[PDB]
Amino acid sequence: SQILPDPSKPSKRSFIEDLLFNKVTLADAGFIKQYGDCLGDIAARDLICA
Amino acid sequence: KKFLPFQQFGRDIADTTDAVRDPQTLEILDITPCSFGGVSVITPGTNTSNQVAVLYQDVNCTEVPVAIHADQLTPTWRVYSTGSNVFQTRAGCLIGAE
Amino acid sequence: GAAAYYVGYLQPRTFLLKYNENGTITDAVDCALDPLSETKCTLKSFTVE
Ligand SMILES: *[C@@H]1O[C@H](CO)[C@@H](O)[C@H](O)[C@H]1NC(C)=O
Ligand SMILES: *[C@@H]1O[C@H](CO)[C@@H](O)[C@H](O)[C@H]1NC(C)=O
Ligand SMILES: *[C@@H]1O[C@H](CO)[C@@H](O)[C@H](O)[C@H]1NC(C)=O
Repeated sequence: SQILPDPSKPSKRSFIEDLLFNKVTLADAGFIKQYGDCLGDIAARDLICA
Repeated sequence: KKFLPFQQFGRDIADTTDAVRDPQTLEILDITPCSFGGVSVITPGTNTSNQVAVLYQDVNCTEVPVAIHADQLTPTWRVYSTGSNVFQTRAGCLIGAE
Repeated sequence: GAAAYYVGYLQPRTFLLKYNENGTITDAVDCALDPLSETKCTLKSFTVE
């Protein structure tokens, strides 16, 4: 049950895979909809905009 | 942006002009590259047909005409600024493909 | 009348200056004081693992 996927989460990641995703941090600004920002945004002061 | 009165030029990590203060109107106007984006052209090969599609990098399908030269380029390039075959992907806005 | 003042001398040195999010200098590192601050100056990090 720890390694098999579960239907409770929206993603098909298991409990071990969910822990692996949360244990990875980025020293740079992350790749999450970064061009949704940097356009018409007041706080255009970050690494991925620049 | 919150500007200290004893400052005139605001810069970034790359030492380019980020924010400046207009001496007449005291408002903060941001120096930015004027709505840039990445263009990659997807084709099935000229040996088969001449139909092509354009993929725009990471931009929405709403601000695509104010990013591209919608008011400057030729109508042959302007058929790809907007149209019926507009699809929004995570990689960006795709025009041309169904 | 009670008063006091201090007189010090400058020196050509290397400094690592930290700017906060408000645009003010909050801390500094002397690159020629001790090997800890010298390593902080060369690594360009105020912290170091
Ligand atoms: C002249 O410059 C000052 C400086 O801020 C500004 O307040 C004023 O509106 C300017 N007047 C004209 C006519 O441009
Ligand atoms: C841009 O696209 C994102 C992703 O679909 C969406 O959440 C956002 O509302 C869009 N913004 C505009 C102005 O269309
Ligand atoms: C920075 O400026 C804001 C706005 O004036 C202020 O509230 C804050 O105390 C200042 N200092 C820090 C460390 O945020």
